[PDB]
Formats: sequence, structure tokens, C-alpha cells
Amino acid sequence: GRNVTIQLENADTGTLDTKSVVGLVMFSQFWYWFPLAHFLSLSFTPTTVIGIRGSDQAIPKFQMNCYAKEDAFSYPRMYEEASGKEVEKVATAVLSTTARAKARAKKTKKEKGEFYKNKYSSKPYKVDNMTRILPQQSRYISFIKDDRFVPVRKFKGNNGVVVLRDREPKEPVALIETVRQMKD
Amino acid sequence: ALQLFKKLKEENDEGLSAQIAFDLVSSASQQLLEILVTELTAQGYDPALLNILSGLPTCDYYNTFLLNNKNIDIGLLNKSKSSLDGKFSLFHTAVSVANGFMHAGTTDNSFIKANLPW
Amino acid sequence: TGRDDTKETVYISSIALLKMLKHGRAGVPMEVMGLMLGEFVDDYTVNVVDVFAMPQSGTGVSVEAVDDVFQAKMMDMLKQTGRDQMVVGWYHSHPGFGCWLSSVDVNTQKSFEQLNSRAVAVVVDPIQSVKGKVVIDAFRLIDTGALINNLEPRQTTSNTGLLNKANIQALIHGLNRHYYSLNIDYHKTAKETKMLMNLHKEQWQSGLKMYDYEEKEESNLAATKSMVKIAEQYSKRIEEEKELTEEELKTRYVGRQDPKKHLSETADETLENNIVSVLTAGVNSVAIK
Repeated sequence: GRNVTIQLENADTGTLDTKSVVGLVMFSQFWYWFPLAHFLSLSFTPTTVIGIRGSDQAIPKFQMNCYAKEDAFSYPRMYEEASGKEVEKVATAVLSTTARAKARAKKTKKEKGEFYKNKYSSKPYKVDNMTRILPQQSRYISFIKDDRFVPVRKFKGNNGVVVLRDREPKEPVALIETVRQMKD
Repeated sequence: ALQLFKKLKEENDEGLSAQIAFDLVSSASQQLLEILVTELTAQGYDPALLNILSGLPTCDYYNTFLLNNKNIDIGLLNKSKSSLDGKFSLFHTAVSVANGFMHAGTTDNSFIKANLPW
Repeated sequence: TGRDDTKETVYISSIALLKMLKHGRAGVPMEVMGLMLGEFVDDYTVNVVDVFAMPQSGTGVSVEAVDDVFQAKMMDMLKQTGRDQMVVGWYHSHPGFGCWLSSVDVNTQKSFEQLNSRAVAVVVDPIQSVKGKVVIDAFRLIDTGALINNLEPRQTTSNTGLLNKANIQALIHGLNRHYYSLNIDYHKTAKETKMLMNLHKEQWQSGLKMYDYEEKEESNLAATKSMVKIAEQYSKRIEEEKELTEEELKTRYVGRQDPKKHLSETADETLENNIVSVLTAGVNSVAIK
């Protein structure tokens, strides 16, 4: 659902993500037995910055300033697909024929009678925690120092779970529970 | 690895120790993860750290992410019906592979239920 | 739910292949028939180790041309020699047609199906092969029932396969009636490859044989004279040739059937040979005496 990206290696330690590689070799081979195709699944890795409020293991809702250009990291659309295309195409075919069958006669007598990268603009915009966040966009993210939620040590500048210390526990924080809690 | 966690036994703030735990699991090999948890158990290290290094926290966290933020096309359902035939072995497979990747990491049964004849 | 109904990749050994081109091609126009001897392993790997020609018959190929009397008799001879292995199918040759089964050859297939359910029917067209190995295909029955209830997809589950496409009438007849085709593959050992090329001592003995010197003279004379003729034409090529549009140039200066290029080719062949000729003669003279 447009939320995963495939990681080649761990970029933080400069060392192979093992699980991914084994996925890809097994994926290539599929001429022989098509269900080898499913091993592409294991290479998917999700990408998001996820704050963790204390050691409670709950996700705070808070936001971070991101100096970037919005258009760049607009959340990719819902596609048209083939179904949407048929409807839209056939609508155009109708109109197009009709048009010219009337326009030609009417007109005569009418009168007579880039930067792959655009940085992220210096403009700030707030990005919610635990949303789909591109690798490039993650760089600009900086935790708000006024705000209660600050990482124990400075932000990686990359997607992944980063644990925050909460200055005030007194002040209720809006929370999104983990899934295990929902089922009970 | 063990020695690092002996340093933070003394410098034990659970916010700091946990953070370092997340970084480690993303990076390191499963084989390492196994050997480390046995050793730390006998260290009698903090059982908070032990939980992360199992990898179960991270799993839940990513499931909530995928539920909330999935964006699905309705056009896959219809495309599958129209062009492709779920009887033919090649054609039936391609759809399963594309759909499987689509709804990944989250239970989804909308597709199953709708393309139930297919 | 039910059966895959899978069709074997028919693994044809080189020895079997060579007897098929020999007996069939030579025997044109009269058709020839015979059994295939092999071993069946897996559910997709049939190794056809050997073939033989069953004694000719004037009914050519028919249900009754083939016989158990012939089958048994031949088997018994090979039985003693310990080279006996189970019948994995039957071949016959169509020298006048492409690869497909007559209405009759299906009936013939049907008796061998009852014998062994992995029985193949292989139609060999050898005269209208220009590489030998091409236009020979292996087949297996599919029931009349199978076509109705749609059991053609199952057989090729999870495999790219080859479904043959030559002959449009005769093929589509075969594809939707006579039989289902899947890929046919040739395998051989690297002991045998050595035998097929054949090493000889006369490959190298011919390299120290010094052919007569009348023949060196002729080559010297000839090659040089020839390039004198196309060297006039070359002068013509480059007289102007620098005005626009490349196509225009190639018709006017006759750069079609290129004279520059032909000069180079004649030059290279002779140049190469005259160097072999000095090289052999020098080796011969000291080495002997």
C-alpha cells in the first residue's frame, strides 16, 4: 500500500541486510517454478520514523518540523488503474467524434452570416509521527526541543524506531495503542 | 556486544538503553540476536532490553503503521476479473503475486471476499 | 483437486537420436516404426536410453503394423544381453508431413497408452529438416472428456514449457485433438562428445605435410591480379564522394557491394596463408634434417 521500500543494506553500519538478499536470489528464479515469486516479500522493509514515549511502548502523537518542499514528499495518489481508464477513455471517444461532426460546419458559417531534487525549501511544514516517510524526507525531521518529546541522543536523520524521553508525564498525551493491546 | 551492555548497566536509563537496542536489531544478524539474549539473561541485565532484542516490540509497531496508512486501489479487483482468468495457471498466479504484495503486513480480506468467483 | 495429468519432458539421448535420423531419412518414402526403450523416473523426467526399428511392414504404420509378436521377440534377444529396459513409448516417421498424428496414429498411441500410461507418440520428419534435430516433436494423448472439462491448464502447472506452433491446419488439429505437446530436450555425456567430434592423429599429421609449391605460386599470382581489378573501382569510389545524403553516395559511387571492403577481404586471406606457408616450411626443414 505504498508504504514499503526495498533496503539493499543497512546504511548505518554499512553492512548487508541479510534477509533481503536471500529474498532476491530466490525471487529471480521463477521460470522453473512460478511460486518462487513469493520470496520477493521478505525484502520489503517498511519505512517510517516512530517515536516511542518512554519505555511504556506507546506511540505519542506529536509532530516534527521538517524543512522541505511539500510537493516532493506529497503522499502518492490513488491510481486511476485500467478500470478507471476505460470509463474515462470511452467518455472522451464519445465526445471527440461528436465535436468534429458539428464544429467544422458551424465555424465556417459562424462569422459570415525537474530538479530531481528541489531540496525541501526552507519552508517548514509539520509531519505527523507514524506516517509513511520517504528516506530523503526523514533527513530534515528534527524533534521540537520546546516540545516534551526529545530523543535520548540526537536524531539519526533516518527512518526507524527512536526512543524519546518525556519531560512531563503529568500532561496526558494523545496516544495510538499498539496492536497487541487492541486485540485484548 | 556484551561489553557494551555492561557499560550501560551502570549508565542505566531505560530511554537510552532501549534506543541502542533498536539500532542493533535493524543491523545485526539473527544468529547474533539469539546468542546475545542467552548471555544477557545470565548477566541479569534489565528485562526491558531483552524484550526488544527478541524483535516482538518492533513487529507490533509496524503493524499499526501499515493499518493506518495503507492506500489500496479498487482497480486491482476489477482488472483481475476482466483481463485475467483464474482458471489458467499462469494468469491465476500473477494476480496472487501482485495482490499478495499489495496488502502485505496487514490482514486484508476485502480482496478475497470480492473476487470470490475468481 | 484431481490429477495434474502432467506431460513428461522427453529427454532424448544422442544415441537414440542418431539411429532415428539414419533409419528414417534413408527409408524415405516408406515409413518406419519402432519402439522406444527407456526408464521413467519422477513424474516429469523420462530418459529414452535406446530406440530400435521393429521389422518393416507394408501396412506401414497402423494399429496392426506394430505387434506384440514383434515386441516380445526383440525384447528376448536384448534380454540375454542384459540391455533390456522397459518400453516407454513408440515412434514412427512421417516423411511427407510435418509433426502431427493421423486419426490412425492416435488409435496406435491408444494401445501403447493402455500398456504404459507415460507412452509417447513421436513423429519424425527428417527430409524436411535442414538441421536434423528440428521438426521432430513428442506427444501424448489427451482424452475427449479432457477438452470439455478443461484439464489442459493443469498439465503445464508452474512451468514455462514449449507448445509447438508450426503447421497451421495440421498443428491446430493436433493441438486441439491429436495430442498435447510439451518441450523436447536432448542430453548427452562429455565422454560421448569426445567420440562425436572424433579426435584423430591426422589433424596434426596434416599440419607438417607440405603441399606442393606449384600451388603456392598459383595462389600468389591469382590473389594479387584479382585486387588489381577492384583497385580501379576503388579509385572511382573516392573521386569525389563528400556531397550530402549517404544513400545518394552509395548508388552513384557503387558503394553497394563495397569495393573497399572486398579489397580488404582478399588481402587478409592470402596474408594469413602465406604466413602459415613460411611457418610450416621452416619447421619441416630443420626438424627432419
